[PDB]
Amino acid sequence: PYNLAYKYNLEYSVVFNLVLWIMIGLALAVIITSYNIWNMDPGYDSIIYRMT
Amino acid sequence: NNPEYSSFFGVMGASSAMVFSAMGAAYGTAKSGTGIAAMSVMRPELIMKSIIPVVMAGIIAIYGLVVAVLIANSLTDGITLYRSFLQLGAGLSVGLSGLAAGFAIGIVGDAGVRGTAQQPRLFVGMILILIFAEVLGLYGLIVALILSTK
Amino acid sequence: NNPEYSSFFGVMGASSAMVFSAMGAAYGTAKSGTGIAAMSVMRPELIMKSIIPVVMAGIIAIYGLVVAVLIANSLTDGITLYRSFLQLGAGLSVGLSGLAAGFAIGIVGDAGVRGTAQQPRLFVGMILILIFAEVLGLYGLIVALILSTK
Amino acid sequence: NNPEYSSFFGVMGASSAMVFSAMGAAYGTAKSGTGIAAMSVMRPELIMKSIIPVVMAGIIAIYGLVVAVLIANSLTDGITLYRSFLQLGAGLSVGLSGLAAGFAIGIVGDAGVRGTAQQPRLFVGMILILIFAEVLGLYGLIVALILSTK
Amino acid sequence: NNPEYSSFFGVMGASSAMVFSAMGAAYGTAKSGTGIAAMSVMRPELIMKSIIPVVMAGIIAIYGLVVAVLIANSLTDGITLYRSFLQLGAGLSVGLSGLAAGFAIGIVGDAGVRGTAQQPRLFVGMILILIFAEVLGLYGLIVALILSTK
Amino acid sequence: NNPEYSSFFGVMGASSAMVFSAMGAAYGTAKSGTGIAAMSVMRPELIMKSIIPVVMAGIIAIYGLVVAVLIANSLTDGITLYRSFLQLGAGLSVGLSGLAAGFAIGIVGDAGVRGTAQQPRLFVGMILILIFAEVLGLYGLIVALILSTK
Amino acid sequence: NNPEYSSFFGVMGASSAMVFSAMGAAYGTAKSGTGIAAMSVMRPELIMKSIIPVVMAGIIAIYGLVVAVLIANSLTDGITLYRSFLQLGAGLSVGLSGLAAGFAIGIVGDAGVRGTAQQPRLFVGMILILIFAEVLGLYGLIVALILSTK
Amino acid sequence: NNPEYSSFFGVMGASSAMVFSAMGAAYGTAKSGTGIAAMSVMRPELIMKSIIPVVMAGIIAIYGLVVAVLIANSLTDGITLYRSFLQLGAGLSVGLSGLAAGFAIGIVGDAGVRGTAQQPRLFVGMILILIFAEVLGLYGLIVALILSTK
Amino acid sequence: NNPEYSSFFGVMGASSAMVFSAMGAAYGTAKSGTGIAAMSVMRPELIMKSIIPVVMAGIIAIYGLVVAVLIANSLTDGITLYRSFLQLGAGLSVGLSGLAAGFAIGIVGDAGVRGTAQQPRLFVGMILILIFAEVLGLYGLIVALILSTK
Amino acid sequence: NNPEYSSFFGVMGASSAMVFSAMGAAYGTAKSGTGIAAMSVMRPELIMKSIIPVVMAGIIAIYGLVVAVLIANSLTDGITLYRSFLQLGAGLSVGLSGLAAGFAIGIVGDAGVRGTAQQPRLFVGMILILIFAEVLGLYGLIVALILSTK
Amino acid sequence: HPPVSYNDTAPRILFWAQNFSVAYKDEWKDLTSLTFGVENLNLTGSFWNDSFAMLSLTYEPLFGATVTFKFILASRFYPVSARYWFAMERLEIHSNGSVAHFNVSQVTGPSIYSFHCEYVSSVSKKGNLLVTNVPSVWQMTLHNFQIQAFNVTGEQFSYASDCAGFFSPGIWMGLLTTLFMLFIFTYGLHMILSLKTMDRFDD
Amino acid sequence: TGLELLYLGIFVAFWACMVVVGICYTIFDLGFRFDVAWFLTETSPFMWSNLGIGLAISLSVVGAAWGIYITGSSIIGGGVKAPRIKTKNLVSIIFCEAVAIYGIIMAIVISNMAEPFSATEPKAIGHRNYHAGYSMFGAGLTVGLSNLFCGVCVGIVGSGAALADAQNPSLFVKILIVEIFGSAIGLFGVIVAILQTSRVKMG
Repeated sequence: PYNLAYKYNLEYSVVFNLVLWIMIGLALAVIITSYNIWNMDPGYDSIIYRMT
Repeated sequence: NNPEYSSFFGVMGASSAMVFSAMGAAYGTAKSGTGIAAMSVMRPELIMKSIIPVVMAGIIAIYGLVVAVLIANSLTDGITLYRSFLQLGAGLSVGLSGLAAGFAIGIVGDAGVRGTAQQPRLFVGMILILIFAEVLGLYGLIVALILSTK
Repeated sequence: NNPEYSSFFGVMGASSAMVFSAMGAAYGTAKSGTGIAAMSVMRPELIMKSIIPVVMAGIIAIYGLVVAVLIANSLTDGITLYRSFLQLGAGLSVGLSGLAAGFAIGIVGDAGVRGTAQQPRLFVGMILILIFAEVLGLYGLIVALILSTK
Repeated sequence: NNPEYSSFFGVMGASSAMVFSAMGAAYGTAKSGTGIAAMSVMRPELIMKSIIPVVMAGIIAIYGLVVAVLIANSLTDGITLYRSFLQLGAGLSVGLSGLAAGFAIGIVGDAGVRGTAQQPRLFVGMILILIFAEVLGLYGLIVALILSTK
Repeated sequence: NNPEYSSFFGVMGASSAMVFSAMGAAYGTAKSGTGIAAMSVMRPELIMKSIIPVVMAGIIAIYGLVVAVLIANSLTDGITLYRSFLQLGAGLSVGLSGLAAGFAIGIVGDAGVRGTAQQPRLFVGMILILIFAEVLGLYGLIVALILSTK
Repeated sequence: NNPEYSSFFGVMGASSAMVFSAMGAAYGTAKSGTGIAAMSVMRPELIMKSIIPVVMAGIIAIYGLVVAVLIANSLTDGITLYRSFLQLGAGLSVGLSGLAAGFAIGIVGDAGVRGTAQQPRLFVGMILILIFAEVLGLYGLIVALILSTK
Repeated sequence: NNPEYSSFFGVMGASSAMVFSAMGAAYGTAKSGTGIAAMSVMRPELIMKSIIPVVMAGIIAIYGLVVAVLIANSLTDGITLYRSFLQLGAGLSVGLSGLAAGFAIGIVGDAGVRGTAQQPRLFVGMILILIFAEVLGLYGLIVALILSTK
Repeated sequence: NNPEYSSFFGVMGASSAMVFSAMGAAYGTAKSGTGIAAMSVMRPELIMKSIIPVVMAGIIAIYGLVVAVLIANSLTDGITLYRSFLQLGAGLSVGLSGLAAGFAIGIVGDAGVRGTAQQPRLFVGMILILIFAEVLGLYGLIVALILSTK
Repeated sequence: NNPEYSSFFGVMGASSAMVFSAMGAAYGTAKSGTGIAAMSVMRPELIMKSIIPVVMAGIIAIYGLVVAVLIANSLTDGITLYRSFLQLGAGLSVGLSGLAAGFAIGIVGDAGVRGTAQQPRLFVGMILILIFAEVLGLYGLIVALILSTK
Repeated sequence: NNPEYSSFFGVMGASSAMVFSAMGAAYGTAKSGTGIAAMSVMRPELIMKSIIPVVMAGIIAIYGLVVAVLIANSLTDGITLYRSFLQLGAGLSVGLSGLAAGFAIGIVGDAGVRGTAQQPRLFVGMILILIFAEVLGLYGLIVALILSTK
Repeated sequence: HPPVSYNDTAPRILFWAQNFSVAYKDEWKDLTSLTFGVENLNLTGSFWNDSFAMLSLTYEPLFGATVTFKFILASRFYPVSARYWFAMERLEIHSNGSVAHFNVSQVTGPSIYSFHCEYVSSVSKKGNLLVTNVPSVWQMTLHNFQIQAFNVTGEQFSYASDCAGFFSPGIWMGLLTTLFMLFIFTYGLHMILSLKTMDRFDD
Repeated sequence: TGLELLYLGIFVAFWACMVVVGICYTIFDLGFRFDVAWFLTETSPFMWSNLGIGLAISLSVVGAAWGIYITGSSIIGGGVKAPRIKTKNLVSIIFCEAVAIYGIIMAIVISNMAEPFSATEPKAIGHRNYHAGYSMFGAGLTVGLSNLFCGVCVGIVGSGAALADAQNPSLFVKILIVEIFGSAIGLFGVIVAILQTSRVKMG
C-alpha cells in the first residue's frame, strides 16, 4: 500500500466554498418558506364562532 | 474509484422519501382530527363524509412506499454515485412534495369540513379541492419513478 | 479531468424546482380553499367559479413539471459542468417564482372570494389578477426552459 | 481492511431509532394526561375507552426497539462499512416516523377525546383515525426492516 | 488565465435576477389584489384605476425577464470569468432593487386603495407616487443593463 | 501506541447518561411539585398518596446511575477505541429516554393531580398512565444494557 | 500578473451602492406614499405640496447612478488589487449612507404630512428637516467621490 | 515528555463543575427569595420554616466545592492524560446535574410557597418533595467522584 | 520547553474575571436602586437598612478586582506552560460566580425590599438570604485562589 | 526581536477601550438625559441636582480616555506582542466595565430622578447608590491601569 | 512506477512522482519513463546524516549536456510545539557545466508525515517553484509530488499532509470582510424593516 | 418574535459548529492547521484602509439619521398645538449634522494615508503597511460607533426636551446642556482617532 492517497476532492479549496454558498442559499429559502407556511394567516373570521 | 461513501446518499434518499412524506401525512391527520372531532358534536352525520380526507391524506404515505422500496431494492455497495445521488434527490423531492400536499390537504379539508357542517353540498367541492393536491402528489411520484428508473 | 459533481447540479435543479413549486401550489391551494369553503356557506352557487384559482394552482404546478421532466430528460452521467449549473439555476428559479406566484394567488383568491360573496361582478378583476399570476409563472417557465437547453 | 471508527454508525443508528420514538411517545402521554383529566369532569365512566392511545404509544416503542435491537445485533467493530450506514439510515427513519406518528396521533387523540366528551358515536371514528396514524407507524417500521436485511 | 466554473456566475446572476423580480411582483400583486378585492364591493368603477399597479408589477416582471434572457444570451462553459462577474453581481443587484421597489409599491397601494374609497380625486396622488417608484425600478435597471453589456 | 485521547468518549458518555437523567428527573419533580402543592391546598387527603409519580421520577434517577456504573466498569485508560463511542451512545440514549419519561410523567401527573380535585376516581387511571412512562424509561434502559454487554 | 477576481470587487461596489440607494428610496416612497394616500381625504389641498418628500426621496435615489456609472464605465480587469477594493468600500459606504437617509426621510415625510394636515404652520420646519436629510446623503456622496480615485 | 497543554483538562474541568454549581445554587436562592417574600407578608410564623429551602440552595455549592477542590488537589504538572478526561467528565456531569436540581428546587420552593399560604400542615409535604430534589445532586456527586477515582 | 505566549491566557483570564463580576455588580445595582427609588417615600426609615445589599454587590466587585490583581502579579511570559491557563480557568470561575451572585442579590433585593415595605420584621430573613449569596461568592473565591496559587 | 506588525493587538485595544466606554457613557447620558427632561416640567428647582448622573457618565468616558491614550502613548513599531496583549485586555476590561456602569447609572438615575421628583429628601441616598456605580467603574479603570503598566 | 529511495544502512529518503518532464530550450523531456524502473542512475552526489543531507539525481549527457538536480535537506526546530519539521526553498541545476539555483514554492510541514502537491514547477498553472528573476528556458513539471525527507523508519510513506490547508485564504479575505459587511447590513435591515404603518388621522 | 428568534437560531448554530471544530482540532491531531500567523501574513491592508473610511462614514451617517428623525418628529408632533417649540428646538438637528461633520473630518484624515502596494512577497515586505492599516480600521471603527451612540442619545434626549418644551418653554434654558456631554463623546472619539493616525505610516 505504502500509504498512498486517492486525491479526495482535488482543488477543494473553492468548491467547498461553492457548496457552502449553495447550502446557505437553500437554508435561507427553506427557512423563509417554513416561516411563512407555519405562520400562514387564513383570516379565520366570521364563521369560527358557529363551529365553537 | 467511486466517490467516497456514495451509497450512503441513496440510503439517505430512502430516508428522505420517508421523512417529509411522514411529516405531511402526520400534519394532515393532525388537523383533520382537530376539525372533525370538534365539529362532529353538532352534526356527526357527516362522519362518513369526513373519513374521506383521512384516506385521501394517506395516499401520500402509499406513494412514499413505492419510492422507498424502489430506492431500497436499487441500493448496493459499489455505486459510482451516479445512481445513489439520484436517489437522494428523488427521495428529498418526493418526500417534501408530499409534505406540501398534506399541508394543503389538511387546511382545505378542515375549511371544507367546517363549511359542510352547515351545508352538506360543499362535500363534493371540498373533495375536489383535495383532488388537486393529490394531483400534486401524483407529480411527485412521477418524478420519483423517473429517478428510480433513470 | 471533469470536475466532480458536474452531472448532478441539474439533479438538484429538478429537486429545487419540485420543492418550491410544491410549496407554492400547496400554500396557494390552502389559502384560496379556506376562503372558498368560507363563502360556500352563504353562496354555494358560485363554487364552480371559485374553483378557478385552484385550477391555475394546478397549472403552475404543471409549469414546475415541464421544467422538472425536461431536466430529467436532459441528464446523463457525462455532463460538462455548465448545463448542470444551468439546470440548477433554472430549477430553483422556476420553483420559487411559482412559489411567490402561489402566495399571491392564494391570498388574493381568499380576498376575492370574500369580496365576490356579495357581488359576482368582481370575478372579472379576480380573473384579471389571477391570470397575471400565471403569466409570471410562465415567465419563470420560459427562463427555466432556455437555461435548461442553453 | 475496513477503516477504524467504522462502527460509530451502529449505536448512532440504534439510538436514533429509539430516541425520537421515545420523544413522540412522551408527547402522546403528555397530551393524554390532560385529556383524560378533562374527561373525568363530565364522563368519567368512559375514561378506559380512551386509554387506547396510551397503548399506541407503547406500540410505537415496540416498533422503535424491535428496530434498534436489530441494529445492535448486526453491529461489530469490523462492520462492512456499508451496513453501518444503513443502520444509521434505518434508525433515523424509524425515529422520525415515530415522531411523525407522535404529534399526529397526539393532536388527533386530544381532539377525539374532546369530541367524545359530548357525542357518543365518535367512539369508532376517532379510533379509525388513530389506527390510520398507526398504519403510518407500521409503514415506518417496514423500511427499517428492509435496511436491516440489506 | 480564466479559472473554471465560470458558467456558475452567469447562471446564478440570471436566476437571482428573475427570482427577485418574481418576489417583488408577487408582493405588489398580492397586496394590490387583496386591496382591490375588498374594495370593489362598494364601488366597482374603481377597477379601471386600481389595476395600473398590476400593470406595473408586470413591468417589473418584464425587467427581471429581459435581464434573465440577456444574461442567458452570453453564457457558455468556458467563459472568461470576467464578464460572468458582472453577470452575477448585476443579476442579484437589479432584482433585489426590484424587491425594494415593488414592496414599496404594494404598501402604497394598500394605503391608496382605502384612500380613494370616498374621495375620488386621490387617483392623481396614487398615480403620482406609483409612476415615481417604478421610475426608480428603471433607475436600477439602467445600471443593470450597463453592467450586463460592460 | 493507542491515541492519547482514548477515554474522552467514555467519560463523556457517563456524563451524558447521568446528566440527561438528572434533567429528566428534575422536570418530572418540577411538574409533580407544582401539581401536588395545588391539590394539597385544595384538600389534605392525597398529599401523601400523590408522591408516587415522584417515586417514578426517583426511578428515572436510578436509571442513569445504573448505566453510569456500567460505563465506569467498562472504562479503562487505553480503550479499544470502538467501545468508547458505544458508551457515548448508550449514555445519550438512556439519559434522553429518562428525559422523555421525565416530562411525560411531569405533565401527566400535574394534569392528574389537578383533575382529581373534584374526582377522586381519576386517581387510579392516572396511575396506570404514569406506570406507562416507566415502561418508556425501561424501554430505553433495555437499549442501555445491550450496549453495556458489548 | 494581478491577483484574480479583481473586477469582481468593483462589480460588488456598484451593486452595493445601487442596492442601498434603492432600499432607502423605496422606504421613502413607501412611508410617504402611505401617509399621502390616506391623509388626503380630509385636506386634499396639501396633495400638490407633498411631492417635496417624494422628490427628496428621488434625490436620495439619484446618488446611485453617479457612483454606479463611475464604477460601470471605469471598471476593467487589469486592476492592481488596490482600486477594486476602494470601489467596494466606497459603494458600500455611500450606499448604506443613502439607505439611512431614506430611513429618516420616509418616516419624516409621514409625520410631516400629518403635522401640516392639522395646521399649515409646521410645514417650513418639516421641509427644513428634509433638506438636512439630503445634506446627510450628500455627505455620503462626497466621500464616495473621494474614494472614486483616492 | 507528556503532551503539551495537558493540565487543563483538569483546570477547566474544575472550573466548569463549580460554574454550573454556581448557576444552580443562585437560581435556587432566586426562587426561594421571591417565595419567602410572598409568604411572609401574610404568614410570619412560617418565616424561619421557609428559610429551610435556603439552606439547600447552598448544598449545590457544597457538592461542586468538593468536586472542584478534589480536581484541584489531584492536578499536577504532568498528567497521565487518563485522569484529566475523567475530571472533565465528572465536572460537567455533577455541575449540570446540580444545575437541573437547582431549577427543580427553586420551582418546588414556589410550589410549597403557594401551598402553605392557607394550610401550615403542608410544610411536611413541602420538605418531602424538597428532599426528592437534592438526591439528584448527590447522585451526580456519586458518579463524579467514581470517575475522579477511576 | 514552554510554548511561547502562554501569558495571553492569563491576560484574558484576569480580564474575564473582572468582566463577569462587573456584569453581576451592575445587575444587582440596577434592581436594588430602582426598588428603593419607589418605596423610600412610603417607608423612609428603611433607607438606612437598604444599603446592606448594595455593599454586597460592592464585595462582588472587590472580588473581581482582587482576582484580577492577583493574576497581574503572577503574569509573565516566562510561565512553565502549567500556570497561565490556571489564571484563565480561575478567572472565568470567579467572574461568573460573581455574575450569579449579582443575579441572585438583585432579584432577592427586589423581593425583600417590598417584603420589608409591608412588614418591618421580614428584614432578618432577607438578610439571611443576602448572607447566603455572599457565601456562594466566598466559595467561588476559595476554588479560584486554590487554582491561582497552585 | 519584535515580530512582524507586532503592534496590532494594542492598535485594537485602544479602540476597544474608547468604544465600549462610548457605549457605557452614551447610555448613561441617554437615560438620565431623557428622564430629567421628563421631570423638569413639574418642578425645575431640583434640575441641577438631578443632572449629577450625566456628568458621571462623562467620567466613565474619561476613564476610557485615560486607558486609550496610555495605549497610544505606549504604541510603537517595536512591540513585543506581550504589551500588545496587555493593552488589548486592558481596553476590553475597562470598556465593558464602563458599559456595566453606564447601564446601572442610567436605570438607577431615571428611577432616582422620578423618585426625588415625588419626594425631595431621597436625593442624597440616590447619590449614594450612584456613587457605588462609579466605584465599580473605578475598579474597571484600575484593572486597565495595571495592564497598561505591566 | 515504484518509488525510489536512498538505501543506506537503512532507507532515509523516499520519493515518487507520477509524471516528470524537464525543459532545456522550452522543449519538454519526460524523465519519468527513464526513472522509477531504470536501475542505473548516477547518484554520486548523494549524502545523508541526521538533519544534514544532500541529494543528487544525475542523468545522461542529453542534448550535449550532463544534467543534475539537487536538494539540501535540514530539519528545523519549531518551539511552538517542540516538533522537528521539514522545509525546502531551493533547487540547484547543473547543465553544460553551469550552475543555477531555483526557489521553491510553499513546501513545509511536520516531519512526522510526508508531503504532497498536485503540481510542482515554476509556471503558475503548474506549481510555483520559480526563482528570483532567471526565467530560464527550463521547466520542472512534476505531477503527483511525493516526498518524505525525514522520519523514514520503513519503505512505507507516512500519510501525506494536505498542502492546501483546509480552505483558500485568497478569497477567505473577501469572505470574512464581506461577512462583516453583511452583518452591518443585517443590523441595517432589522432597522429598515422596523418600520410599520399608522392608523387613521385625527379629525 | 419569530424572525429574530431564527436569527438567534443561526447564531447558536454558528457557535455550536465553532465549539465542535475547536474540539475536533485537538482530538484528531491537527498540527497547528489554523496558523494565525499565516492568516495575518496573508491578509492585506487594502481591506483595512477601505474599512476604516467606509465604516467611519457609514456609522456617522446612520447615527445622524437616528438623531435627525427622533428630534424632527418630536418637534413637529409637539408643534401641533404649541408651534413655538421649533423656534428653539430645531438646533438639535444642526447638532446631529455636526456629529456627521465630525465623522467626515475623521474620514478625510484617514483618507490622508491610503496608497497601493502591489507587492507579492509578504516576508519583510510592507512591514509598516500592516501597522498603518490596523490603525486605519481601528480609527474607522472607533469614530463610527462613537457617532452612532452620540446620535441615538442626542435623538432621544432631544425628543424628551422637545416635548417638555410644550408645557413650559422656559425649561429649554436648563435642558439643552445635555447635548454637550454627547458632543464630548464625539470629540473624544475624534481625539483617540487622531492619536491613532498620529504615528503611523506604510512602508
